[PDB]
Amino acid sequence: APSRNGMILKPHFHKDWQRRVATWFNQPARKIRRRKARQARARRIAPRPASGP
Amino acid sequence: AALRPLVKPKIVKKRTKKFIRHQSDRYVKIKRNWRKPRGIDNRVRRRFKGQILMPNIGYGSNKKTKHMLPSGFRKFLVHNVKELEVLLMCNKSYCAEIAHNVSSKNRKAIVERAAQLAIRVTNPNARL
Amino acid sequence: GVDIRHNKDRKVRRKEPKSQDIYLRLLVKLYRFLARRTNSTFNQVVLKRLFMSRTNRPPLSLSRMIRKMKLPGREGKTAVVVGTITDDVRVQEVPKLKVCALRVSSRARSRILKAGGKILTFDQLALDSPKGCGTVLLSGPRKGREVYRHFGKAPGTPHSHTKPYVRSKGRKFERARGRRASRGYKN
Amino acid sequence: PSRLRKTRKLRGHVSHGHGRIGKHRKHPGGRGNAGGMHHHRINFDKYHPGYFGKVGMRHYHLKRNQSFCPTVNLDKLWTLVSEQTRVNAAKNKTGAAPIIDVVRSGYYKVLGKGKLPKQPVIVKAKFFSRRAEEKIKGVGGACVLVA
RNA sequence: AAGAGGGCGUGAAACCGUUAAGAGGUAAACGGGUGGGGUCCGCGCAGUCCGCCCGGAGGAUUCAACCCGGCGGCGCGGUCC
RNA sequence: UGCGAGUGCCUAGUGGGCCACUUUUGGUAAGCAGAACUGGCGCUGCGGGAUGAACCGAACGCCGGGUUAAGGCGCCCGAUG
RNA sequence: GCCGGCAGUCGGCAGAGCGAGAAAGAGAGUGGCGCGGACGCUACGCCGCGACGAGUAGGAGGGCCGCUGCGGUGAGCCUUGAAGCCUAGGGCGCGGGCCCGGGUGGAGCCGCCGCAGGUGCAGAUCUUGGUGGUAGUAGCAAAUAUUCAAACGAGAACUUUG
Repeated sequence: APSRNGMILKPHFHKDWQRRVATWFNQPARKIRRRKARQARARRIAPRPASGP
Repeated sequence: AALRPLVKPKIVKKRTKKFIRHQSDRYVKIKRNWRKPRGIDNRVRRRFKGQILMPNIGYGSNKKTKHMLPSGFRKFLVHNVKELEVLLMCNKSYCAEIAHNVSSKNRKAIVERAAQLAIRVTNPNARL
Repeated sequence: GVDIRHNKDRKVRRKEPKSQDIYLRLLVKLYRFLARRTNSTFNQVVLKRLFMSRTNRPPLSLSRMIRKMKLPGREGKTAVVVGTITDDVRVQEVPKLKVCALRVSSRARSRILKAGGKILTFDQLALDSPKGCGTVLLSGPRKGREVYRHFGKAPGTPHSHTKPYVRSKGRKFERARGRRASRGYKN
Repeated sequence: PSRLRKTRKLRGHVSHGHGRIGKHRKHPGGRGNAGGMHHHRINFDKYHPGYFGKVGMRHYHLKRNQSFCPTVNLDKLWTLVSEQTRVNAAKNKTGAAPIIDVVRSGYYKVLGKGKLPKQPVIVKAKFFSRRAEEKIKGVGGACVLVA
C-alpha cells in the first residue's frame, strides 16, 4: 500500500531467505586463518618469493 | 531550640490529599499509583461531577514554597563525611539527610561533624 | 471563554541550535550578546543564521563569491558567510579576498592565501567590526539541493516538471503509459 | 536506541497510535504493489507516470563495456593537469601549448560546457563535440584524436 | 540464628484463624468538606538567634607604626635587559 | 472596521455518523428514509429543564471575595417569611 | 509571545545611571584622616511584563519518572548489617514515583554522565500456579436383611468365632 511519493520498490524477500542467511562473523577469524597460512607458506619456501612466480 | 531556616514563609499547598487511581478501592491488583484513564466512557476521564480529581498542572505548588520540609529546609541525601562539607554554604536553607545504607559505626561521625558545621540533620538519632 | 485559534499561538522559529558542539555555542554565545545589545541588525541575521540546520545553510562556491564580490562599490570590502567556503575548480583567477566563515575547505583555503587573501573567523569578526559595518553578507544556493527537484507539483500532472522517484534510470522503467501519446495519454 | 523510539511514549494508550475505528489489521490494501491498475490507480497515475506498458526495442546481451563513454567539460579542463603546467604558459615567447591527454586520466569524450581561458592547448581524446572544437579553435588550440 | 526442624535461604498478595479499637435497618465501596476517636512523631512544654554600639565587672605576653627573611599580584618601566 | 503576513517539506488518524431552528423530497404518519445552510453531540465537562446526546445559558489549569445568564424563591431545596 | 532584559560584579587602576513623550554623546581637545561596598550568571542559567489554559482518534515536546545490563565516574555504601518484604511512623513532588524511621532478613547494592534493550499491564471467553463464595451444600438411595453373645485391642455397627 504505497502512499505519497515513494519509489516502486521490488524487494526480493518473497522466498524463505531466513534459512539461507550467511552471517559474516567469520571475517576476522578467516583473515587470521588466511594470514597465518600465508606466513606458514612463505616459511616453507625460504629463498623463494612469497607471492610466487 | 534547633537550627532554624534563614527565612520561614507560610507554606501553602493547593491539595494535600494523595491522588487515587480509579477503582483502586474496589480491587487489590490496582495500586495507589496514579494512571490516566484512557477509556471511551469513563467518569474520571471526562470529569464528571462528584468523582475523583485528575492531576493537572494547576495543582502545582508555588516555586518559592516548593520542596521544603515543615521545618523550612530542603533535603539532600548524604552518604559519608566527605559529602557533608558541600553544605557548609547552605546550612541556613538546606538540611543534610542520611541514607538508609549508612552503617551505625560511621553514622555517628557524620552527626557530630554536622554539629561542628551547624548543619541540620533530619534523622540525628536513627540507629543509635 | 475566548474564541481564539490556538493552532498558531506557538511560533515555530528556532531558539537554540540543535548541535551539541561547544565551538558553535560559544559563537552563539558571542553573537547572542551582540544581537540584544547593539543596534545593528546585521548581528541579528547572523544569530538567526547560526541556528540553521546543515541542509539549511548550503555551501557557497568560491566562484559565486568572486562573482558577487566583483560588483561595483564593494572594493576593500569583507565578505561574511554563515555556511562553508568550498573551492570551485572551473575558476582560474582569484583576486585578493577578505572572507569570514565557520569552515573553509583545505583546497579553497590555500587558494585564497596564495593570492594574498585573508580568511577570518567569526570571533575575529567581532573584534574587527562588532557592528558589522563594511561587511557583505552572502549565502549559498538554497534551492541547489537535489532534494528540491522532487518538490512542488506532483509528476503525472500537466505542465509539471518534477523529477519522479525512480530506482534507476532506464528505457522501460518509465516513459510509458502516462508519459507517451502513443501509450494512452501524456501530460 | 529503543528508549528514543515512539513505542515508549505509547505505553498506556489503548490503540498504540494506530486508530480506534479502523484497527491496524494485517494488510488492508494488499501486499506489495497490489493493484497497479485497480484501487491504487490514482496513486500510480499522479505520482509514477509511465509505469505501465512497453516502449522501445529489446537488446538481449547488453554489455556496459561497449557503451562506456565518460565525459569532461572545458570548464574543468586545467584540473586534469598540475598547476605548474598552466602557469608555464603564455610565456617564453613560444606558445608552449601543453598537451592534455584526456584518455590518460580516464575520460573519452570532451564536451564544450564552460568557458575556456585564453591559452592554446593540445587535447588528446577519442571523441569530441562540435561545440567543443570551436571553443578550443576560438582560443587558438588544436584537437588531436587517439585510439 | 529452628523468628533456619528433613519440599527446611526471605516469605508478598488473594484467603483464613485469633487479639486490640471502631461502626453497623436504604448492598458494599468513592470524591469534596469538616468533626470525633486512636497509634506514633515534633525526645516540644517559660521558647529562636545573628552582627554593630553603650556600662561596669575579669584574662593574655596582645594593637597601630618600624626591622629582617620568604611568597604572591601588577607594571602604559610612557619605549629595563 | 479589526488582525504581524507569506511560503516549503514529511505526516498519523478519518472515509458507518446523528440531532436541532428554517427550506424541502417520498411516505397517511413515524424516535421513517433522503437533500441545503448554520450550530451542536460525536470529542464536552458545568448551572438549569425532577430524570436525560442534540433543549436554554455557558464552554473548563488550582483557589478566595463580589456579581450574574438560563432558570427559579410553600417544604424537600438556596432564595418573595 | 515580547526585534524581552542581564557579559555592567566596568571599585583609591573607583565614582556605582540610561522607566525616559519626542532621530543622535553623563565624547576628547584648541583660541578669545578612616582601604570600605548585601545576592548573582548550572548564560541548556537568572530575572521582568502581557495573553491563554477543555478534549476522543492522532501528533509533538519534557521527564532530577521507573526496570535490566555495559563504558566511565562518586578515595560511593555495606556482617557495628546489602538486596528483598511489611508498616496506624515522618515526609517530598501536580503527577510518573522518590527519600528517611521501626520490624524481618543475612550478602551484595546505589547516585551521576552516556550506551543498549526481551523495559512499565486491568482486562485479550489470555497462559501457568495458588486461594475464596457457593458450602460443611448437592451428595454417599439399582439388585428384600440383619440381630445377639464372646475373643483380639487403647479403641468394634462394619474384623474373627458361635
